[PDB]
Amino acid sequence: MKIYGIYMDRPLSQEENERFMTFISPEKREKCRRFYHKEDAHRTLLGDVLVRSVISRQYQLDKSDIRFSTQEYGKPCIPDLPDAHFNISHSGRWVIGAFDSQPIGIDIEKTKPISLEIAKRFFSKTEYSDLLAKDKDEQTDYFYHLWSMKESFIKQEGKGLSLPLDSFSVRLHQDGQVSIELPDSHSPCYIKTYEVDPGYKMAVCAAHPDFPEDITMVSYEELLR
Amino acid sequence: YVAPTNAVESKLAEIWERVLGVSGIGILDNFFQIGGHALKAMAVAAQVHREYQVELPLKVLFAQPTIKALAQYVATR
Ligand SMILES: CC(C)(COP(=O)(O)OP(=O)(O)OC[C@H]1O[C@@H](n2cnc3c(N)ncnc32)[C@H](O)[C@@H]1OP(=O)(O)O)[C@@H](O)C(=O)NCCC(=O)NCCS
Ligand SMILES: [Mg+2]
Ligand SMILES: [Mg+2]
Repeated sequence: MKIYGIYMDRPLSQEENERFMTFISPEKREKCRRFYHKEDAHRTLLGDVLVRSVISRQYQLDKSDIRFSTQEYGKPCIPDLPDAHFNISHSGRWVIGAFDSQPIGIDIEKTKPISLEIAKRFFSKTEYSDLLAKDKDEQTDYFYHLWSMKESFIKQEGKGLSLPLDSFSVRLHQDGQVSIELPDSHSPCYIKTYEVDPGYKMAVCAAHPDFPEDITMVSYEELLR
Repeated sequence: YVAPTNAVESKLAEIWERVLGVSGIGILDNFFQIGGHALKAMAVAAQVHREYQVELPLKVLFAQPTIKALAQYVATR
């Protein structure tokens, strides 16, 4: 398993943007052009190039050789390279990617105060109860943990939000480990939270427990190679 | 850009504008191209239930992420 991160301390220049556009498919280019907000374009762009860069290095291909598809729920894959399982998430200044020889999910979300209404309506009763147990001091932060942990799972599985959020329960324990309640039956999965930035909650979901201790940062320059 | 043509489209536009912090959304605008993402899709679905007592499955919003489609779904229910 490898986890790479890109921190957007500044916006992409026009040069960088145009150079990054060089690596991607015509379809992906038109998609980036259809974004109303530039930063959404940049996040999607960077994520695409991150996968191209990591997998091209690993298989000794050129970046632009990689051909993406998606399965029925929109999960991206590389049909030519089915052993190269990956997943991307982006929010705010972060673009992050996970890579493994088995299916993998990752999520990061910028925290913003928010009501518990989304948790009440969508999360499992157990999670809602856990959430209500936190002091007001901590409920936003715990909501974003739950959100990113659950999303790491549904992204690993590949169905995303077609999988009801109340069909499984996650818990972040005081020692820092995550537990998941699944009908197993279900194959093993493991969730790790990462603290990469105090304004953000991030988690990764993988088929095995061999996670890296920290993530590897990647610069724009490395990606422009 | 396509302006809303009925009360359900306009209301959904108001809901989307408020969730996304963007003004003047057309009814063919793709939710995910104009700032939408999963967390905000949940907020959209919560406010549709509050407004219309209609359960908006998330997979429906992702499958057809325009106000026109969503209005259709919401109206017929
Ligand atoms: C997957 C998921 C929850 C992402 O939500 P998000 O927080 O808005 O987006 P994130 O920043 O965390 O991740 C974005 C990336 O997730 C990846 N992704 C997209 N769909 C995915 C899926 N079903 N499973 C795993 N990963 C997915 C893509 O790499 C995407 O990057 P891009 O949009 O720049 O190309 C969300 O897109 C989802 O639920 N998708 C499924 C919708 C669905 O059910 N469709 C079926 C209709 S019948
Ligand atoms: Mg995102
Ligand atoms: Mg996400």
